[PDB]
Amino acid sequence: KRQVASGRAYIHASYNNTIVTITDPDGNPITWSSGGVIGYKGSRKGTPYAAQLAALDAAKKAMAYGMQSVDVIVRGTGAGREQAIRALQASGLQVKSIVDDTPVPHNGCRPKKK
Amino acid sequence: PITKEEKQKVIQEFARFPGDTGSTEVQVALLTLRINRLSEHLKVHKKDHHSHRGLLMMVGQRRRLLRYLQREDPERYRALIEKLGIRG
Amino acid sequence: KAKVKATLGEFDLRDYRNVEVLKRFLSETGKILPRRRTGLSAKEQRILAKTIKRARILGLLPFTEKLVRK
Amino acid sequence: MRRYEVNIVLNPNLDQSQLALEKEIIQRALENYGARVEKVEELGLRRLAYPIAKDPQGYFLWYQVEMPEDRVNDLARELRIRDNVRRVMVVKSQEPFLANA
Amino acid sequence: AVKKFKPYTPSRRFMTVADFSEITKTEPEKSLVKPLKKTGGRNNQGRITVRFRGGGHKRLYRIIDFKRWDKVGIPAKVAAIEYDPNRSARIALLHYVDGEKRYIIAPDGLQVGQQVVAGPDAPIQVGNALPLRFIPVGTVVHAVELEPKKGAKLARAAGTSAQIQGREGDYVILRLPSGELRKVHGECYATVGAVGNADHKNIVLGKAGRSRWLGRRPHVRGAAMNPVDHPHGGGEGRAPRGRPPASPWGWQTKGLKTRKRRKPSSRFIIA
RNA sequence: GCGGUGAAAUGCGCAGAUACCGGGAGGAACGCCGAUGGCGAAGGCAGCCACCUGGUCCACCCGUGACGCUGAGGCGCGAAAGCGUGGGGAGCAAACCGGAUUAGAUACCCGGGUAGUCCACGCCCUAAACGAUGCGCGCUAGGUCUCUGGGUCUCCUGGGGGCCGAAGCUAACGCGUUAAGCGCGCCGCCUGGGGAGUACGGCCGCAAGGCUGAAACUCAAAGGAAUUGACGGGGGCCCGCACAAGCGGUGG
RNA sequence: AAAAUCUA
Ligand SMILES: [Mg+2]
Ligand SMILES: [Mg+2]
Ligand SMILES: [Mg+2]
Ligand SMILES: [Mg+2]
Ligand SMILES: [Mg+2]
Ligand SMILES: [Mg+2]
Ligand SMILES: [Mg+2]
Ligand SMILES: [Mg+2]
Ligand SMILES: [Mg+2]
Ligand SMILES: [Mg+2]
Ligand SMILES: [Mg+2]
Ligand SMILES: [Mg+2]
Ligand SMILES: [Mg+2]
Ligand SMILES: [Mg+2]
Ligand SMILES: [Mg+2]
Ligand SMILES: [Mg+2]
Ligand SMILES: [Mg+2]
Ligand SMILES: [Mg+2]
Ligand SMILES: [Mg+2]
Ligand SMILES: [Mg+2]
Ligand SMILES: [Mg+2]
Ligand SMILES: [Mg+2]
Ligand SMILES: [Mg+2]
Ligand SMILES: [Mg+2]
Ligand SMILES: [Mg+2]
Ligand SMILES: [Mg+2]
Ligand SMILES: [Mg+2]
Ligand SMILES: [Mg+2]
Ligand SMILES: [Mg+2]
Ligand SMILES: [Mg+2]
Ligand SMILES: [Mg+2]
Ligand SMILES: [Mg+2]
Ligand SMILES: [Mg+2]
Ligand SMILES: [Mg+2]
Ligand SMILES: [Mg+2]
Ligand SMILES: [Mg+2]
Ligand SMILES: [Mg+2]
Ligand SMILES: [Mg+2]
Ligand SMILES: [Mg+2]
Ligand SMILES: [Mg+2]
Ligand SMILES: [Mg+2]
Ligand SMILES: [Mg+2]
Ligand SMILES: [Mg+2]
Ligand SMILES: [Mg+2]
Ligand SMILES: [Mg+2]
Ligand SMILES: [Mg+2]
Ligand SMILES: [Mg+2]
Ligand SMILES: [Mg+2]
Ligand SMILES: [Mg+2]
Ligand SMILES: [Mg+2]
Ligand SMILES: [Mg+2]
Ligand SMILES: [Mg+2]
Ligand SMILES: [Mg+2]
Ligand SMILES: [Mg+2]
Ligand SMILES: [Mg+2]
Ligand SMILES: [Mg+2]
Ligand SMILES: [Mg+2]
Ligand SMILES: [Mg+2]
Ligand SMILES: [Mg+2]
Ligand SMILES: [Mg+2]
Ligand SMILES: [Mg+2]
Ligand SMILES: [Mg+2]
Ligand SMILES: [Mg+2]
Ligand SMILES: [Mg+2]
Ligand SMILES: [Mg+2]
Ligand SMILES: [Mg+2]
Ligand SMILES: [Mg+2]
Ligand SMILES: [Mg+2]
Ligand SMILES: [Mg+2]
Ligand SMILES: [Mg+2]
Ligand SMILES: [Mg+2]
Ligand SMILES: [Mg+2]
Ligand SMILES: [Mg+2]
Ligand SMILES: [Mg+2]
Ligand SMILES: [Mg+2]
Ligand SMILES: [Mg+2]
Ligand SMILES: [Mg+2]
Ligand SMILES: [Mg+2]
Ligand SMILES: [Mg+2]
Ligand SMILES: [Mg+2]
Ligand SMILES: [Mg+2]
Ligand SMILES: [Mg+2]
Repeated sequence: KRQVASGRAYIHASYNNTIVTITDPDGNPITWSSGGVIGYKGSRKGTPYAAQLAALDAAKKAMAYGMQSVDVIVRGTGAGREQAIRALQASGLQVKSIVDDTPVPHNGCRPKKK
Repeated sequence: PITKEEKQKVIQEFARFPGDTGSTEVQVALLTLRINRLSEHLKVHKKDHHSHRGLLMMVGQRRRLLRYLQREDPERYRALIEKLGIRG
Repeated sequence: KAKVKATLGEFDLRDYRNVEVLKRFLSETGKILPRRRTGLSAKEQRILAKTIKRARILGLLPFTEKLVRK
Repeated sequence: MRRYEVNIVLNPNLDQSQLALEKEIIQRALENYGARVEKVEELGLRRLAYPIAKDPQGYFLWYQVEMPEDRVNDLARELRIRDNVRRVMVVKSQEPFLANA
Repeated sequence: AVKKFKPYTPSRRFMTVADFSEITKTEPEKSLVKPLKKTGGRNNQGRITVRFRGGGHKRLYRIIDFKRWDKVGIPAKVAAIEYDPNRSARIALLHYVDGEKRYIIAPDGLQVGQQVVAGPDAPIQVGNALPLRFIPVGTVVHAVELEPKKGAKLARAAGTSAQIQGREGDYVILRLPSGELRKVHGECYATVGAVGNADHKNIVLGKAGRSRWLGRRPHVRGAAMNPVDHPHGGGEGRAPRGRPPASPWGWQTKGLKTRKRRKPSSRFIIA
């Protein structure tokens, strides 16, 4: 909500789209971004370049709140998984640390058609 | 399972002489105990069926033993069936 | 790289509380490491993992820990 | 009669009085269902891996009794009744197998 | 389960009746201070207020201890399991060692000659009874109170039960037989377990008269009547509804919440 | 804005969705170990704990003394789907509705979604119920991998799981101490294709439907493995003004 | 996502 130096950054990277969001050290988001906030539509939203622009825009929004350092956390295996990180490198924000945390079942929920 | 002591209490009773751990009647009674216990086991585990197969095979084995015993000598058979209370 | 068995001497693999021995088997993910990396026998590996799950239930061992930087 | 190891985790954040209080109840149930105790050991407080009852810590006990094989189920159930009692796990004891001889 | 009948007559090939195996042998009810007279077919003004009640068969009302807490700590022996023509559930004669005999709604799986008690000290185990704030969360329960010290009124029918979902302040949460979740005061007593005669539902009345024996009178369709006597009273050649289906007095039957809105007790319910 | 796809649309979201955190409800299923792995007569069987229980194998060289094998009918088991009575219901998902694709699309793809999938008891009893190989015993080269048991253990000796292969067999393919080899015992079953697992009778079942089970008739073939070639919106290497890059043309 | 057919 308010203004903080340290914080976190989540990456929801699906196949049809990759979106990201910055948050306070607690868990409550400050601002966010996606392929859609870049104006792209369709498979253009899942594009790695779009993930780059989305992460850069998200960083640009985070810097407005005075964010400087951020612990990053990733999820999913979308075609923009690494580009979030890559954009967050020279984003102007301290990368501090990177963590994978892709949710995965121990076989329980039956999958869709595929 | 069954106790070793409980096993000996039977073996000693059915033996024709001490150390007869394998005689016909010995095996018949010995199997009959397991037939009874397993039968009672099925009386609460109706779902269980493999155990029930084992029961069928045990009963069959016992019946073969009774075949040979009855064929060899009907008198010792006459005593054994009476002491184990079968056929009816 | 390194076989896990050579790290420690003789020990109880059935013991489900010697966490300092059992921890060296799950890597930075909590994954029950494959037999080809721990270098154990079948009989050994099986009851090892079986006691491992027990240790997981007690809150001693972790089910799945988040991987670090990648 | 069968050799059994019993593991019981309890609330890490409570006074020693409540600790001994619950321990007493454990003793009670044990004697009540014919659990003749042996080498008992109090492992004390330890840091857990995953948070149990939204708590990263946990107190530990470790009995080792012998009793008729049946009620060892029901006994466990008795241990379940008390709210403060977190984990319960009875395990049939076995010979400590040897690794890396 | 249920007893059946060979079709040596129609209206009997379907008629089933519960096996009274759980009853301990007793035709005479505890003729002490438990039986009592009973009557009524319509309100105090001779008018009818409930349609289709009457006929029936004579019944001595068994007086039940629904407020079982006045004897705290005092144990009792499950003397008997009796029939009761006034409830779906079976009943249970318990002999308090105090000397006083009384009745309780018979819970499921209740052995005759069982130990049973009522108090906050009680062992959490079938038959016993105690305040809700003492029963471990996530337990079956029946014959629950509502407001404290006002007698049990929740779950008293055969097979019925409620589960405790959690605690909150001086209140506790129950999942009613209607599936409804609700706050009920912690001080309210309740008996642990579930109500017996679970096999009640499977009965088939079989024929007409069987209804009459229960007192249920013949029920005439609204659409069979005349426009004066009933809304649906079109009657002209098995005519369809005159739109839309509604009671003899006017209110629409299918889908119409009748629960008063600003009822205070609404502040304690959930779904 | 999300979601979704080959690209989209239907859908959801300023009535504040997506993404993130905390609190809680409920159901189904068991990640890593995990495997060419183990168990069972078959179907099948996977989190961990305890109780109950079957079958199975090693050692000792202890006991019984041919007590064995097969087994028509009978009897019990028998995936999934489906049926009954009463529960349960998160995910999935026939049917159905919508979107797209298309000449059409009652489909493949997408958004919704009910029986069902789950437990209790009871019925149904079919399958590519597959090793397409009935059971039991015995004789007939070795090499290697693996599960397990015993013994002072780079070896020796039992019991299972895979590959290569002596002889030999086979129509070829391929089998081959886990026979399709050489023998015996016994049960089941086949006699061209279609008609047809249909019809009638009988038995069973709540129904669906299952077990037995033909003929008239028609065809001069049906079928098995292998060879050769063409062929594929099969694969790999490779080529040509074939595409590409580029210059002018016709079609007007 | 596209390539439906080919009288004896
Ligand atoms: Mg997309
Ligand atoms: Mg895409
Ligand atoms: Mg993409
Ligand atoms: Mg998420
Ligand atoms: Mg998700
Ligand atoms: Mg999906
Ligand atoms: Mg014979
Ligand atoms: Mg008779
Ligand atoms: Mg031992
Ligand atoms: Mg009087
Ligand atoms: Mg009187
Ligand atoms: Mg009056
Ligand atoms: Mg009056
Ligand atoms: Mg009057
Ligand atoms: Mg009357
Ligand atoms: Mg008495
Ligand atoms: Mg519970
Ligand atoms: Mg009435
Ligand atoms: Mg009525
Ligand atoms: Mg009137
Ligand atoms: Mg009138
Ligand atoms: Mg009308
Ligand atoms: Mg009329
Ligand atoms: Mg009107
Ligand atoms: Mg309503
Ligand atoms: Mg009204
Ligand atoms: Mg009103
Ligand atoms: Mg529309
Ligand atoms: Mg939101
Ligand atoms: Mg949450
Ligand atoms: Mg936290
Ligand atoms: Mg549950
Ligand atoms: Mg077989
Ligand atoms: Mg066999
Ligand atoms: Mg066994
Ligand atoms: Mg046979
Ligand atoms: Mg089914
Ligand atoms: Mg149907
Ligand atoms: Mg459609
Ligand atoms: Mg077309
Ligand atoms: Mg169309
Ligand atoms: Mg057109
Ligand atoms: Mg059309
Ligand atoms: Mg239609
Ligand atoms: Mg059959
Ligand atoms: Mg066949
Ligand atoms: Mg064939
Ligand atoms: Mg060899
Ligand atoms: Mg060895
Ligand atoms: Mg030896
Ligand atoms: Mg050898
Ligand atoms: Mg030898
Ligand atoms: Mg030897
Ligand atoms: Mg060996
Ligand atoms: Mg082979
Ligand atoms: Mg082969
Ligand atoms: Mg071969
Ligand atoms: Mg040769
Ligand atoms: Mg030859
Ligand atoms: Mg070989
Ligand atoms: Mg023919
Ligand atoms: Mg034809
Ligand atoms: Mg034919
Ligand atoms: Mg048929
Ligand atoms: Mg027919
Ligand atoms: Mg005829
Ligand atoms: Mg006949
Ligand atoms: Mg059909
Ligand atoms: Mg059919
Ligand atoms: Mg014929
Ligand atoms: Mg004929
Ligand atoms: Mg061919
Ligand atoms: Mg060109
Ligand atoms: Mg030019
Ligand atoms: Mg020119
Ligand atoms: Mg031109
Ligand atoms: Mg020209
Ligand atoms: Mg021209
Ligand atoms: Mg055509
Ligand atoms: Mg044609
Ligand atoms: Mg042609
Ligand atoms: Mg034509």
